[PDB]
Amino acid sequence: ILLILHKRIIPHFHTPTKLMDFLTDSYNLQSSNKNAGVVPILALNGLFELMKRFNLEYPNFYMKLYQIINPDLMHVKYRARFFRLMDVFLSSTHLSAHLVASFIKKLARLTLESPPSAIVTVIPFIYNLIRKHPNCMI
Amino acid sequence: KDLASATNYVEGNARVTSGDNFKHVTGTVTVILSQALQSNDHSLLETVLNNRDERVIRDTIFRLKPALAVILLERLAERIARQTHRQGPLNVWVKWCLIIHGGYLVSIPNLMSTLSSLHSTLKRRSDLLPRLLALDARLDCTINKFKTLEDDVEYNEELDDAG
Amino acid sequence: QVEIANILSSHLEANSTEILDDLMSGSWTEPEIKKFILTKINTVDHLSKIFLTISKSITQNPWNEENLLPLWLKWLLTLKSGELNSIKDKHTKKNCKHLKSALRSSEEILPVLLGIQGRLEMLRRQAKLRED
Amino acid sequence: FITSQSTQLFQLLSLVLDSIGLFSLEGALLENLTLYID
Amino acid sequence: LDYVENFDSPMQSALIASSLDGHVKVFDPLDNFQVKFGWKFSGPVLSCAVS
Repeated sequence: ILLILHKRIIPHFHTPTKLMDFLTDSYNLQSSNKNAGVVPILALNGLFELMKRFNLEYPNFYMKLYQIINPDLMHVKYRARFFRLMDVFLSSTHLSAHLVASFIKKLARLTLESPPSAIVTVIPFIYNLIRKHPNCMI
Repeated sequence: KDLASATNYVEGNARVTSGDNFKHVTGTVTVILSQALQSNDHSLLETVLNNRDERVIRDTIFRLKPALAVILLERLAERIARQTHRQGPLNVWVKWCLIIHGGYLVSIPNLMSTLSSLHSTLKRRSDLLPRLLALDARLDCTINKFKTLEDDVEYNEELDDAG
Repeated sequence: QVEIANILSSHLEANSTEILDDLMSGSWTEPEIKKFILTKINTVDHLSKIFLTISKSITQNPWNEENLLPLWLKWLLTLKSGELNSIKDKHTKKNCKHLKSALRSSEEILPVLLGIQGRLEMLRRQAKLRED
Repeated sequence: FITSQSTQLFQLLSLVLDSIGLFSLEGALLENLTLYID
Repeated sequence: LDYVENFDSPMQSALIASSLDGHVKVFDPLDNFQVKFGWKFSGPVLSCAVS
């Protein structure tokens, strides 16, 4: 459901705003079942569509986002979907150097224990970030 | 003006007011509901208020943060006051708020000043009730009483003469 | 039904005190009450007697649980209002005023009561939520 | 006793219920009183 | 955020603050900067100004 929610479900609903509590609960899901640990990754896409379409908000969005980044992210098959959304979020013009710096350093730390497929993703991803925010050449 | 003439009554630009005017004395939309109340977005909240499903009403207010409930009560009074025809649906919202967050509402220093609009609003509907029952009874009896209570044959002389 | 209707008809002619009991018979149904008043109450005197009897009982106990007599009164007036006010008996008018006085109080009873009916509703529902 | 002018008494009953408070009220009794008022 | 003072309104001074949630709201300094008015827009507000 979450995989197809953003594309094949939201555009066809009459009042898609009803889905947020489902999505926010999805985005905030924490469970002892490891297979459920990927839920925030999938729920993120649908949540962003709602936020974009009606100017809707999720509290402490980046702080929650910093938490979701973990080694499991580098190995899930949904890694490509996540980073695509990361490009949009981290293209924001009101991002501090420290906020960007943390995403940089954590991702580089994760690349040490990452598949080359993930590494191939991160190395250009990081070049875009460092290029966007010149102060981070330190 | 003739001095014998009496001056006429004119209200002009005077402000009318009432004695009750105590101003100077899944499927849930909770997060949207909390969102609009905080930000005073009339457009956003009106969409939330458009739900007519009772189960949604309960679940949404069930999870709503109790402090935000109070401001919701105030705002429903205003929206009722402007549009009375929406009285029916909006009492339901005021009802489910009251029972769930009733414990919180007890632990509030003052209620009448912050909920004066509801009390005035709710009072007006009550003042109607005695009269409408009288109307219904009169309206009852009448319906009660009243519920209980060429060419084919034409012969044309002209056509006959013709044939 | 037919037997009670005939019995009530006979007692009305006989000026029996048992008229109340006949009206209090549980066999009466609302369609039958319409048929009796429309078909059998053809004389002003019989209409007066029933109205006097029923009004006196309701005046004595306006809060009686049994809805039969109120049903009789409500249908008596709707179908025979023109004949009822045609009655010029002073006692009939006096009985009317007494019935108004008791019922008038009952109307004053209701608005406070309806609040109390509500005021208990959340206490029950709130208790249910706590149980859950 | 009430379960077993009256508006002033009923008004008095309404006054009791608030003084009791929502906590002190006990479910078994409240069901009966809910029936009586209805 | 923008501020104007000594203008002909019944209020002596006004404080207008963009939200980035589509809302710009008026606050009155004399009453502890309390919410007195606001407007809604299609999208996030980045700049607000008054004469």
